[PDB]
Amino acid sequence: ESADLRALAKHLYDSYIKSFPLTKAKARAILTGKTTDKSPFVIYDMNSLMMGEDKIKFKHITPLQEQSKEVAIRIFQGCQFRSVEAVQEITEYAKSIPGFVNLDLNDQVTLLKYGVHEIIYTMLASLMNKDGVLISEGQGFMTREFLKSLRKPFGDFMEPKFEFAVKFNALELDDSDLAIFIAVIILSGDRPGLLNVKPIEDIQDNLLQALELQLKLNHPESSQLFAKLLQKMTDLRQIVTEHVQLLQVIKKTETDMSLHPLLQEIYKDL
Amino acid sequence: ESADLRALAKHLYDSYIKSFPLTKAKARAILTGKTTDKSPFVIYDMNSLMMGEDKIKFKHITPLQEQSKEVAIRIFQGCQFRSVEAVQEITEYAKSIPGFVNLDLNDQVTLLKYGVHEIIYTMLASLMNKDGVLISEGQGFMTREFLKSLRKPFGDFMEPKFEFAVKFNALELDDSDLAIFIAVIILSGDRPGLLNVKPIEDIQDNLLQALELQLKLNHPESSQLFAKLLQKMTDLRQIVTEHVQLLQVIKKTETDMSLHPLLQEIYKDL
Ligand SMILES: O=C(O)[C@H](Cc1ccccc1)Oc1ccc(Cl)cc1
Repeated sequence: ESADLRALAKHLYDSYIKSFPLTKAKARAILTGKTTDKSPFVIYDMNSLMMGEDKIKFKHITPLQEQSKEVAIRIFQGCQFRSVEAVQEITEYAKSIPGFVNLDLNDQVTLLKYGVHEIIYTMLASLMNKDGVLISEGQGFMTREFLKSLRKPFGDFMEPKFEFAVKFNALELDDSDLAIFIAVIILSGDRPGLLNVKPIEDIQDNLLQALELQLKLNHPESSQLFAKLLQKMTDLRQIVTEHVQLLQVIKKTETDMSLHPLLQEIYKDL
Repeated sequence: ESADLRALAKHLYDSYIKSFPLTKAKARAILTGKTTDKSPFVIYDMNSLMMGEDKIKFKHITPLQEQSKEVAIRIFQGCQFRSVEAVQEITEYAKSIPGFVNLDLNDQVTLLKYGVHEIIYTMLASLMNKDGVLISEGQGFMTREFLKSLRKPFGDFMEPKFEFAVKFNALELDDSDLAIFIAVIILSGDRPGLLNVKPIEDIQDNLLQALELQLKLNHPESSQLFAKLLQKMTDLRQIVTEHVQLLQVIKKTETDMSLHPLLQEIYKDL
């Protein structure tokens, strides 16, 4: 029954709304310089960074940064806080995925471990446009050009994501689509270490079935979007890859940089 | 019209058969399958290979192991020769895909330059089984165990493909299926350097449609198969990547020699 698949489609979209405070809808409303019910403060240079804390919730330093964790450090030390924020949110979303919690407790931890970052960059796309990304729950907007100018080892930490996002937003997907897509990325099954893969692939077929019907109904005139979407899962993989090696490089250049525990566990080698 | 998709499917199948000597139906019969009437020459040990590179229709170097060239090197160089062969077969194949020859010459070359590898490891999976891969038009069978006992740099060269193949073969696809899959791969619109992505994506959109129908009809019980195959293109990618990784390492082994100029010339980087 296709009626059963729409139900699951609605269920996941519902938890999607409940677990992510900043949807793609809100993001675009904020990004398109029209709905000015509340516009973002822009960050495109150090001077703006200063003023940044002024009208934005920033527990970081406001004045000089050179002799006190420079802009680069400040920004990514904050970038960590959000990354964990995202994990916890996704972890919560994951629990609402039918069958997920019923899987082996180990397998839950393995699916989260490998999927939590592919989803982050997917959604991160919702907060981006060719020129920059939304920060502090849509309250701010940091320029891509600013981010690319950061210190030699931090400057190329985001660029590869902007590129991912520009072509991925082209698909023009929305939250109800993402909800199912994000639920397909978790219930994969080819993740390294999974014990019982069959019970997992049984859920993904279900989710995949849901995502398909969803895409057809929701984008009738968009030929093979389903396949075009699924192929994007590869683009994600690569990105996670370049990220970790970039992370492995920081760990050596900044002996004082502290990677948060939760993120340390998730990440491994090879 | 289901008439055009079936027409392309067939057309592609026919061109696949006429382009590839060893089909999967064939390889499969020679492999774990029975169909005994000309058993292949197994290669499981240094004596097995030695006593084979002389009794087999191989064209490169004769078996000699006594302070005169290594076993692993001669085996690696074997893949090159054969791959280069494959590359010519695939190019002749791509040329029969509706639209391909009409693309911008530079675009054609580009699509091939990056698709050949993914295609190679895909089709290799046909010749592979859990315990080894067919060698020499199917005249032989080099074991997987012997490949892993190879030199330090080479003992981890085919294991990642063995792992890929085993998971890939589970899909239980057949030549008629791979004819279309392969076409989808070459018609990749994200290949770096392309000049006019529109036409290339147009043909792939069409191919992807054909694959989808071909699958539903060819495997009515295999659920959501179309989706699972498209997800294997991610593994291919990582295989293809990781492959170039163990290549540079090799590049830091055998190099400077005035006799390779013309031989090494025939083998670029693909
Ligand atoms: O490595 C990670 O898991 C996060 C992921 C992330 C990146 C950008 C926005 C949100 C999360 O990126 C980081 C990159 C560098 C640091 Cl010093 C900390 C985190």
